[PDB]
Amino acid sequence: VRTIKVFTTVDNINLHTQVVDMSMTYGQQFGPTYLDGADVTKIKPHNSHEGKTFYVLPNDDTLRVEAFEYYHTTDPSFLGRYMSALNHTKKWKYPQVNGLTSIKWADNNSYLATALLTLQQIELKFNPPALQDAYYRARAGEAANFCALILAYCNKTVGELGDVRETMSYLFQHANLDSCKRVLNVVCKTCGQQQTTLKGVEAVMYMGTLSYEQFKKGVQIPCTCGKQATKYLVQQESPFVMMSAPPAQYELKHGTFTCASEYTGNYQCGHYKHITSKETLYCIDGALLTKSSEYKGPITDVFYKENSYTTTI
Ligand SMILES: Cc1ccc(/C=N\O)cc1C(=O)N[C@H](C)c1cccc2ccccc12
Ligand SMILES: [Cl-]
Ligand SMILES: [Cl-]
Ligand SMILES: [Cl-]
Ligand SMILES: [Zn+2]
Ligand SMILES: [Zn+2]
Ligand SMILES: [Zn+2]
Ligand SMILES: [Zn+2]
Repeated sequence: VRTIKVFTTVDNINLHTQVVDMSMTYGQQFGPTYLDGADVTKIKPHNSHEGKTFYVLPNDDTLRVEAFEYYHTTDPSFLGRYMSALNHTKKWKYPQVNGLTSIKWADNNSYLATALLTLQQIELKFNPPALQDAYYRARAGEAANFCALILAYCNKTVGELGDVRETMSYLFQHANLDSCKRVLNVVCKTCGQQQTTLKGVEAVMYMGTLSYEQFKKGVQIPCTCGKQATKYLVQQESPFVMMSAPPAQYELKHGTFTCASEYTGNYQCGHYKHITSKETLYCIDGALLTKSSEYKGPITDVFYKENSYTTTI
């Protein structure tokens, strides 16, 4: 028998000594086995594998519990989807642009670069240790793992056309936004006045307008009575808000927002860029950087800082 030694893991924290037969495939002995993203199930051990760390699909209770504790999912496809993504994201370039980890354009990743840039500018704690650890590494310039995890958590494959607002919504659902509270008042001439409290993701995301100020003053929405009613923001408790609308020409003013998603072209197959408010306006286009004191262009998301807001109405 001819047998190198390896470590198996689901989380790359808890490592298990295995001694593998070199005649038999990884698949025969562990089930689905991966190396640095690369599916090696049907391959047999090369000598240069000695003492390396393979990811395996959980196949005992120990590994299922470890996988849930690390990823916060029992989805048996999760590991394979994560590894398939990582196989690409480890080949992407992550240049520092204006002090932020960006992504050089590849594999339709403009939406992922825009999300990654945004996440470095808002306050968020991820529930899954996998996401938290990778977010810290990405902020320090090593974003491959974080990008692979984002794809796996959003049910996206490399090359798939992604929406930044949907991606942020999925990420927010994996974050601690419990303290986040939104109180709305709705005013109809007929049904009258109704207040509702939103919590978590629904407290920090709105679709319909880019302007936080315009949200505070009120926006026109349909009432169930059939009339148009006024929805306005009573109370906001969150470290940020995300205001989205279908793309449209919008003016961004230095110092009045944190950052924004620019989107150019047709539904689904357009291109995102990222606008950030520093000492002036920076436009991050993957590896490309431009700056200007003023900006007008097609915006679909705007992010703003918050802590505690109460209306004067
Ligand atoms: C880029 C993208 C990827 C996937 C999806 C939805 N399903 O797969 C959608 C978009 C999208 O076009 N989002 C932009 C920001 C968008 C969002 C909302 C309305 C839009 C109307 C016209 C053009 C673009 C519009
Ligand atoms: Cl493990
Ligand atoms: Cl969970
Ligand atoms: Cl979670
Ligand atoms: Zn273990
Ligand atoms: Zn969780
Ligand atoms: Zn690729
Ligand atoms: Zn009504």
